[PDB]
Amino acid sequence: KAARKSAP
Amino acid sequence: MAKTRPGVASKIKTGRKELDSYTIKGTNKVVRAGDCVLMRPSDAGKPPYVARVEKIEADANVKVHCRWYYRPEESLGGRRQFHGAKELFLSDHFDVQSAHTIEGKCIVHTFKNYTRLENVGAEDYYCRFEYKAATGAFTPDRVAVYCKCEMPYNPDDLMVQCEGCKDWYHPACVGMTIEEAKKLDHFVCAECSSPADDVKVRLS
Ligand SMILES: [Zn+2]
Ligand SMILES: [Zn+2]
Repeated sequence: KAARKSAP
Repeated sequence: MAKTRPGVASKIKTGRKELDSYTIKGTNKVVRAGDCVLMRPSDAGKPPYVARVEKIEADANVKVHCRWYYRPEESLGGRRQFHGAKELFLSDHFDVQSAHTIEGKCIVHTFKNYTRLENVGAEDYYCRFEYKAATGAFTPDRVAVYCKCEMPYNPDDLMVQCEGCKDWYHPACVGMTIEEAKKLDHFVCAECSSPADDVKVRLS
């Protein structure tokens, strides 16, 4: 349910 | 006016078949390609991530290809005084997320359309800048500025237009209160509808 962003 | 119409919106894993839509569990909220969505952030208590859904796909379940919006505070340069409370930057930062991370839907308006909303709701955002996440560069790199303070237009701040310059002014910058400004029949400035609806002169 939590989202994790990649590093740009 | 001649322009192209790109056949695909996402460059990653083009091999999957697209889902037409995805319904948020327990709701009537249907997400399709092109829609903007709110997602739960890692850190608790902080505002949700905002993303544009570029593509929906599933396995043997459902995945979404997200193009991240950045909040001004989330950007490399941080929040400045001229950024609106509901302002977002459209980045080039892509990610694949579980569709289950989607909390709800929102609408990311154009700047002009945002300023013309009769009511700004919790789901109403806007975007006037694209953002290069790898460098922090903005597109466009130049915008119009106004008032004595020579700042870009912040839609959250009341401004009044001079009947001479057509320039817009923050009341506080010209020595008057918001109430006084609201009461004005006319206004002609001492150097002598919204700035989103102005077409003129640009600064970096
Ligand atoms: Zn000002
Ligand atoms: Zn004036």
